[PDB]
Amino acid sequence: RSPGVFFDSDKGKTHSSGKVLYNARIIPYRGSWLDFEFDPKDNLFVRID
Amino acid sequence: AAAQVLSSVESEIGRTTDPVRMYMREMGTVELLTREGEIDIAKRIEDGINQVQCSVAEYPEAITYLLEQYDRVEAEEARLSDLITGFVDPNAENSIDPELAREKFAELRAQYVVTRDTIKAKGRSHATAQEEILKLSEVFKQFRLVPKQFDYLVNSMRVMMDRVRTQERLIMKLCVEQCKMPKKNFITLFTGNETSDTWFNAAIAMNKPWSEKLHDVSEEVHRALQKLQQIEEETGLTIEQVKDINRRMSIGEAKARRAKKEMVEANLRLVISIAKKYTNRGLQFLDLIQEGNIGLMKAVDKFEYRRGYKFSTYATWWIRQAITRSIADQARTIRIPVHMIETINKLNRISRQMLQEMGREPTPEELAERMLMPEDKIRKVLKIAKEPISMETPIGDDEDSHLGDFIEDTTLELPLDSATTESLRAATHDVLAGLTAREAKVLRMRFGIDMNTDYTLEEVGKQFDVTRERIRQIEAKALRKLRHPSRSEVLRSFLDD
Amino acid sequence: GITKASLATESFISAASFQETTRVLTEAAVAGKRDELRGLKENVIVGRLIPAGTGYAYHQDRMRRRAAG
Amino acid sequence: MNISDVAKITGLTSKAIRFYEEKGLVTPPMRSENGYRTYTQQHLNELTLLRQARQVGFNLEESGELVNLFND
Amino acid sequence: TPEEKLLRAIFGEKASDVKDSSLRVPNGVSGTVIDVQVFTRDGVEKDKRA
Amino acid sequence: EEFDAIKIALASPDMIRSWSFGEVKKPETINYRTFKPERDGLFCARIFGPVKDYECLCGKYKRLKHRGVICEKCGVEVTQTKVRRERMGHIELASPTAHIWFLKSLPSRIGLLLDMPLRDIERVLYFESYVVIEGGMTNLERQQILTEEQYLDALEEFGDEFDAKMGAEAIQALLKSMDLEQECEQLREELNETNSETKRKKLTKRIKLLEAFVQSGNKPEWMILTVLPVLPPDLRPLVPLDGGRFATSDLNDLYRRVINRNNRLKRLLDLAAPDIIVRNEKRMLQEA
Amino acid sequence: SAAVKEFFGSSQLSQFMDQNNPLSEITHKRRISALGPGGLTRERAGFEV
Amino acid sequence: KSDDVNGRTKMYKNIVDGNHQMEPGMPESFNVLLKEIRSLGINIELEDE
DNA sequence: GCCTTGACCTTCCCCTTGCTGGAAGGTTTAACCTGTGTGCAGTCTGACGCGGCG
Ligand SMILES: [Zn+2]
Repeated sequence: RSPGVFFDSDKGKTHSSGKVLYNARIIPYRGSWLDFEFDPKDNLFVRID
Repeated sequence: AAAQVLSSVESEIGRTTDPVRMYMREMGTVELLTREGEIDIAKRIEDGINQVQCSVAEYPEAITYLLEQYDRVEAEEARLSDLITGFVDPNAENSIDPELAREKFAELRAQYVVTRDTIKAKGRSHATAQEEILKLSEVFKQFRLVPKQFDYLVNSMRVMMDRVRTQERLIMKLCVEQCKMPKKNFITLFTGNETSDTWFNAAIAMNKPWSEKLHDVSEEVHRALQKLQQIEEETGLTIEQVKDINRRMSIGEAKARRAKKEMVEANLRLVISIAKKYTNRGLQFLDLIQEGNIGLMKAVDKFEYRRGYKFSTYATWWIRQAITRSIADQARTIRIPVHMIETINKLNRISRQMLQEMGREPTPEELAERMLMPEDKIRKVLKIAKEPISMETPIGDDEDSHLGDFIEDTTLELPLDSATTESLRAATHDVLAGLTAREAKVLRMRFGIDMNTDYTLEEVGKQFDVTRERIRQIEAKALRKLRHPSRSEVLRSFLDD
Repeated sequence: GITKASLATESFISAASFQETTRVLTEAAVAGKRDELRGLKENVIVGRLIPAGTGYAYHQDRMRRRAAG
Repeated sequence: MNISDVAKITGLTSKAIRFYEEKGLVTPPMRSENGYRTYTQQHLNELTLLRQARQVGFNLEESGELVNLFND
Repeated sequence: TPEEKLLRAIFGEKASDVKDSSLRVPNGVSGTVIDVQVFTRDGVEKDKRA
Repeated sequence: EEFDAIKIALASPDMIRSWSFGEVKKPETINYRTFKPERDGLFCARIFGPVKDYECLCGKYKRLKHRGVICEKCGVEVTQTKVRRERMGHIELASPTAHIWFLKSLPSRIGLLLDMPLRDIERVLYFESYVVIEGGMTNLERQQILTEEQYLDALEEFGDEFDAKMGAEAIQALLKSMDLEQECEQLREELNETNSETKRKKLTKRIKLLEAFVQSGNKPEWMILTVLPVLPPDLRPLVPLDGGRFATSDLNDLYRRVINRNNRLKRLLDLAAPDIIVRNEKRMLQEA
Repeated sequence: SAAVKEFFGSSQLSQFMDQNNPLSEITHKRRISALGPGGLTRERAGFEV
Repeated sequence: KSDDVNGRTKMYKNIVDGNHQMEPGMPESFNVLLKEIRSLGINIELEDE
């Protein structure tokens, strides 16, 4: 996988929701990661590594 | 307010289990203490152990006194070893001569001889004799305490109380559990006389319906009082002073106990600093750290403070020795003692330089002759040095195979060989039964066939009878009848055996 | 279910063979359990004859020996 | 005393000295609490005699007799 | 053991104080040699065939 | 040989002692030139058995004539070396420790028993919080947990007349306190009042567990360790190959470190040093 | 030198050349994988890749 | 043919003596398991008939 | 084939001089120096349990 920054989205793992869940990721050659994402309930969330 | 930090963080610790964080969080609580903590803590330890050496005066109980140990040290006509360097030794407020000692040990023996008979004078603590005792003490107070042997002298008082105290418990073990007994009454009159049976009826004056039934064990209750009594016989004093002496040296040593703690807590960050310099991946962190802590303990245990220097460095090199020793003793399945270790270390330091300069690994001869020792020892060191290899290592590139699969038990047995031996034995005693009974049996005991043991010329003979040389010739003719190319062929196969 | 029907068994050695051994040994240990070798699996481990096929004829005999002392 | 000092004074070594000692040919120096062979001047000059006697040629036994005379 | 002990009492001959570790062809394998090689330490004597 | 059935249970210290032959004292394995066992190490032939068929350490006894003889020079018994497999050893400890399975698996089986949470018990054993053995007064309650500062608050309230502690032996005496019987009858009748969902379920689970302890003969304090067994050597070997290098079952490491810490603790215990170092060493031991 | 030699000789990439036929050689040189570090694993994989 | 020792030896020497007979034992690995669990504080054992 | 009968070999162990060398194992130095981590690990994953939290 190349470095940089990628986007994607999952098909409602809360299949209860059955709704799209977007998220986004960075990738360096070296160091630490990040992950941005939506919850089902319309809020942004973040996690390192 | 560092315990308050523990309060909150523990209130929401994220289920931590690492003791590293725990220990560092704990030691970070108590902060450093510098440039006067050293001295004032040393002076508190001074106060404690010099309260002790004040307590060390006036032992009618421990009559075995440095006078007596001074008779000991010169008992075998001489000593200049360090037993005297712990003795009296006035510091300015070094093997001692006989002249100097006999001079120093004369006035304290003078106080000894004058101070005892005056204790009789109308009271054990009579003011005149008691100030004579005070002279004995205060004369001893400019002089210093004396070495580890004095622990015995303290223990020689502990063993008193170890008995005395215990005997009261022992008397209580016969007294207070079985029947009812008061305790607001018992202690007061137990303090009252303590010497004769006088408070007995004084306590029964309440008429105590339980007390009159003092039977069927009382020949042990009073014989347990009799153990206390024969101790009063042994010692010679009804103690109230030497108990106070026990209190004095108890607080005097406890002073030190409390004291050098905060010297321990003062200097732990020093320990982790040293250790994590030494944490080159030999063993592990925490055991090294704990070893640094015993390090620091014995560093403080014998610290001169009037050298003016900072505690840190003295302690530091003692710590270095502790850990660099223990890393050597441990960290291997194979104990390699120390001198081989340091040889290896030296050697590798050398070979680094050699491969700077030669652009190559070195040759054993070269760095050996530089290291001034012959090739054999080098070669053996190299044969010895490498570690074991972890049975469960995956010789398989993937998890298809471990190394523990591809070895064999090259020790145990082999079935064909068992059958070989069995058939051989059958053939052998089949051959035996063809020959005479006495001869074959004599050979069985000669060679241990069909029995546990083995016997020889004279044993087997004199079991049968005395003969020696014709016995030899008898087994010879046994071979002659046995060589016999009709019987070999059942055993000719076993010539390959 | 299948897997827990297998686990929740009157013995445990078959149970302690394919899934989550740890829990099984723990629960069995406290109670003072004991198996009596009625299945196949357990009789295979030890190496005895199975109570089946050619071997039913012998294990029935040992059962009446449990009856007959 | 310390032991190497005495042996470098007199030229011997602790090993040879301890051989002589086990032969019972000099005063036994006491030890210390640590275990150092407590030498003296008597031990020093007795050792010097026991050295120079075999140099002269008086053997182990005979040099020991010279020593026990040195005490006498 | 007493048995082979007795056998060597008959015949007498022994092993020496050295044993064999000789290399051999494995079972079932056969073929033809075309090469040999020797690698030997420095400083050690190179023997005749070396 | 032949038998009928199997039985399983915990092992009491007396029995594990019975099983063993001789205690272990230090982590030594072998000498770097005389590849042979030491005394009171991990391969001591005195405990485990000879190296070969009827051969002692030095070779004093051989050839079946000295059958049940022990080589007093070293103290090694003469038999086959087949008992490399069988003779397991043992160990005494300084302070006890907890069997990880009997707390840390899903359901703990012990905090369960006591109704106690998990993290409370962890916070005990990692020496972060005292806890009450017994409230000698009517003020305090059993299983009541204290921080050290509030422990001191109650201390200078009372001092003597309560029972609290921090560590594992606390739990030893704790569960040694309780009784199965009357608590069982309690929960039996207590079921009758409200047989609602969680009440019924938890009461069910506990009463069953308790009764299992009751009739099985087992005992709860046996669920922690003042003792250990030492597995025999050939199950954990230490063996060359042809090149001369010894292979080593990593398990050996797991054992050897343990011993040293234990006896290291007995150094500090022979000094009555500050309890801080004591605490972290206990932590290390439990973790090991 | 340690890291370099253990890489060139103990990784899961340093494979013995296959001298069956020249085709084996050159196609083994003209390989691509997606395993190893910074990479994949069969249990971490599915079908889309 | 795997584990029992007495049996393998005895039957080798039986069948070489023209006897097709069996004499089993009980394997080693079972006892190994027993020792391994007795390492853990377990009083496993065996009940007589 | 029973007794020796004397004389002969071989091997092992121990013992005498005057030390020497080497292994294995112990205890103290005063300029000083105070809070890891350190490269992981790339998040498989669906059911089923269970604990807090409503
Ligand atoms: Zn022996």
